[PDB]
Amino acid sequence: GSVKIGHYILGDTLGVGTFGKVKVGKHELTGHKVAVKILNRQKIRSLDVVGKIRREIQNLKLFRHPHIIKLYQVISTPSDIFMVMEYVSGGELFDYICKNGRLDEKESRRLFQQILSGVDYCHRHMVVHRDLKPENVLLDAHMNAKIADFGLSNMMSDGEFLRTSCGSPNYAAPEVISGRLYAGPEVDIWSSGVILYALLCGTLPFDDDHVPTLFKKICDGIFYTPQYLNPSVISLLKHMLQVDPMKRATIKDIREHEWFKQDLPKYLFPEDKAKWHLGIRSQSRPNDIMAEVCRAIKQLDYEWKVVNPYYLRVRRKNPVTSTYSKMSLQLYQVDSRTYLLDFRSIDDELTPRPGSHTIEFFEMCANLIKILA
Amino acid sequence: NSVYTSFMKSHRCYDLIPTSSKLVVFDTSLQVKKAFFALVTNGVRAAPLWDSKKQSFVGMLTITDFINILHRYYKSALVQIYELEEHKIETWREVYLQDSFKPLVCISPNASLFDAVSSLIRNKIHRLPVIDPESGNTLYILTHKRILKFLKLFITEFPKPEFMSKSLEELQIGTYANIAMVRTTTPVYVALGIFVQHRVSALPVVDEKGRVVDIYSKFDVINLAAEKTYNNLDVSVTKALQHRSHYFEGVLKCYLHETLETIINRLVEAEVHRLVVVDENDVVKGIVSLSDILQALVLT
Amino acid sequence: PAQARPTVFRWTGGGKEVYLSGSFNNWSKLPLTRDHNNFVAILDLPEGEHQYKFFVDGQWTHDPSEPIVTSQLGTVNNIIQVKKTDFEVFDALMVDSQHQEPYVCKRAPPILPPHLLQVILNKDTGISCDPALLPEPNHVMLNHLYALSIKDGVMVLSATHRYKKKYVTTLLYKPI
Ligand SMILES: Cc1ccc(Oc2nc3cc(-c4ccc5c(ccn5C)c4)c(Cl)cc3[nH]2)cc1C(=O)NO
Ligand SMILES: Nc1ncnc2c1ncn2[C@@H]1O[C@H](COP(=O)(O)O)[C@@H](O)[C@H]1O
Ligand SMILES: Nc1ncnc2c1ncn2[C@@H]1O[C@H](COP(=O)(O)O)[C@@H](O)[C@H]1O
Ligand SMILES: Nc1ncnc2c1ncn2[C@@H]1O[C@H](COP(=O)(O)O)[C@@H](O)[C@H]1O
Repeated sequence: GSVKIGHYILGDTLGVGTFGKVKVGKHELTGHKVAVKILNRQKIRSLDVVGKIRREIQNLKLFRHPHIIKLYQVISTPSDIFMVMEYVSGGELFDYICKNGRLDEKESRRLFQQILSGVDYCHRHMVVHRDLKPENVLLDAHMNAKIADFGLSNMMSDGEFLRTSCGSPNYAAPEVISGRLYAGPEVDIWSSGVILYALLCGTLPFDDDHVPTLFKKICDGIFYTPQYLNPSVISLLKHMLQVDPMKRATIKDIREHEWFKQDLPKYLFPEDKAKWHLGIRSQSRPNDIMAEVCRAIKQLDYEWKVVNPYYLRVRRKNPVTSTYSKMSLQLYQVDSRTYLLDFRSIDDELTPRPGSHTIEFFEMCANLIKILA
Repeated sequence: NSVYTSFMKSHRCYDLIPTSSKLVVFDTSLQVKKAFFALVTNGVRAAPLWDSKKQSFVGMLTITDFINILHRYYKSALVQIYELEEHKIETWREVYLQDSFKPLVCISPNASLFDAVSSLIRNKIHRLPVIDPESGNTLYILTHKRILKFLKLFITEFPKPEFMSKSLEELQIGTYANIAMVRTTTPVYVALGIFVQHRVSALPVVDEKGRVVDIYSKFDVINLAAEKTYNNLDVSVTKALQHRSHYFEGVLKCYLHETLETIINRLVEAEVHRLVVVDENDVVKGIVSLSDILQALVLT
Repeated sequence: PAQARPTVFRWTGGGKEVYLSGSFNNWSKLPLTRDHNNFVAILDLPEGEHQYKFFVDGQWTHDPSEPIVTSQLGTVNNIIQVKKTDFEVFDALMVDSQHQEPYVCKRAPPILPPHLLQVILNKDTGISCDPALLPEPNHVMLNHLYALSIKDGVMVLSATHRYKKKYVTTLLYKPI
């Protein structure tokens, strides 16, 4: 007997991942090839990532894109979970560049358009890959780019930031290797810029055998631009590789760029006074201001739970409505001598409630701010 | 079911809600003068009123409220208006509404446009707030201007009923009798009184001959709060209209032999709430509002 | 249908020959395919109890890391129960995942992300459009509270929330 799952005969190992391997497979009748990712249920229990695996399967299964690897079926067994995906025979984009060297400006653009098309598709669907690199970019027989590993991917939630540092140091954005907070579509653009550079120059923009030196190079955003590079695409690279997240190019900005617009297929992109300030500020010490809040929260007879020293979740019962309104308190650091308390509303899954969710959020904040001010 | 009535029944209010918009909300305990200043600051003509006590939206604050307050408590340019200074939205709502017994008129985002236009007509209001029944959050403020402008784009593609071709005289749309008007020399205070009594959106400004040389709108009243000149009402309507004078095209007018579609295409173009129907000599024969046109299109 | 349920038998260890004998195959010898140190066969099993044993390089043995049953004859076999929650992906993931709000008296603050410093109400828009309309907000900015410095005894709060595909920035004027 052989090893067979869903009529597919499991072949050689294509590669490995943090849990379970990826094996090629072949249909017994048709001979159709698929790539099967075997997830050990006891190993995903060890790491307590079960939520993620459940989450990644939900999202990826809905995904339909030419340049993103499709998930055909997920087969469950008592011991293991089998993810049946599409198989591309070109292997890694990385191995391709190693063997054939850099790509001419025409082919580099063709591939980069396909890759960014996929990165866009994910971001539209509120999914951030954030492992992006030539190792995770595959190729079919016709040299079409395919995004592959979503293991480190995450879901974008409204009003939420991602602290997790994912991916190889070379392809990681300066805010990632610095361990700061990010929204995450701007992290995928940085990586896409490195991939674009890799396609053009056949080398990495930021690389060093000395890790502290490498991290400085990335944060400085300084990289060598070869003389044979079109100054048009250099401007694009300079924009995507911006250290400052706010000055960094968006997908809209790249699509407007003249170097990117050239020979772009139609199918790739679907048709397309008073000074406010955030929260409340204090120059007092982090443990002092944190102490202040807690006293005031109690003064209003609110109940709170401490998730993190600087992160509080506060819930309040409106006397009239008899329901509850939840909000989150997070302390940030604006400057060395300045700190900021942030207010964020929490969506209730409850049945329709009397009053206004938005306003009751304001009133809840108003009481606390009145004390702190 | 008119060709238009079908459309008004099919689409929802959500379809009219812009991608990203701003919504101003007042607490009833807020000082009334500050609320009117806030309307000028944010460039908003009306705001939902929130009672922090009962935790519900009680009503709306419009420019008409600013007109009612001014006309009622105005004494002279020599003495300040204390009530406007002393009162809160809640306090004046008591005085004005004591015998009125008015509720808040709102609509769900999932309700149709036929329901929205009906609600505007039944209650005779120019501001219909859209509230999500689940979150209880006010989403958007619906007006006549947006609804009619919505339809016009859709109307163009489809067959045109003979209704559009008929003139105004034979369609009998608008008010041709007892037009509320002011002279060029008419004091603002007098104009405010006419606003209160007749309850009309605008007053055509006319000469001795009766020809319309200008128009005084409820919207033009808010400029008193903008420049804080509201304390002098003795000035004429002509001197009060000199603030928009830098750009003033003229008074928009339409005739009786004018086709209905021509009029709608005119109002949507200039984005004004009414037209002044006049004879050839500019003498005012009547008014065609946006509420007038909609009421016609919502009926068969 | 439900009578064929894929089940993975995996022997971890070395061998020239590894076989699988069980109640399902009538205790015959089923050769296991091997990749490095793993020997695997995938079988469709009905719902119920199944007992099985391994034949490894001429020695009958069982997996110590798997459930076993001992008979009164002294036979030691591995045992496995085929069940419903194993073969539905989300059912399986739900079993694999296996609170005091009340208040009590009570490392540096994370640096403020630059995204929150984009204020939708501080942004200026064209004079040729409707004053009520606003730019499209970043999803990360939603639900966060923005405010005006208290003046004239009046405090102004604002936040941008999302209704379906539409966004609403709400301003609240409340007195102190
Ligand atoms: C380290 C590690 C240990 C165990 C592990 O769990 C599993 N490995 C497995 C291998 C197989 C498998 C699949 C096809 C095979 C073989 C033989 C021939 N062929 C053709 C083994 C199966 Cl059907 C289930 C598995 N579960 C996963 C990992 C891991 O994290 N990656 O190695
Ligand atoms: N949706 C509404 N619910 C309750 N009262 C309203 C509503 N809209 C307008 N009003 C009131 O109706 C009067 C005139 O409204 P308007 O015609 O919009 O100036 C003012 O007193 C408003 O406060
Ligand atoms: N100056 C005016 N004199 C008399 N009636 C008017 C005047 N302006 C508008 N109307 C009428 O008032 C009603 C509501 O129009 P509006 O106040 O413009 O929404 C309609 O029947 C109009 O014809
Ligand atoms: N028929 C008209 N001719 C000239 N100006 C008008 C006319 N209707 C309204 N306006 C002006 O348009 C502005 C807003 O009017 P509304 O918002 O329709 O009350 C004010 O400056 C009015 O004086």
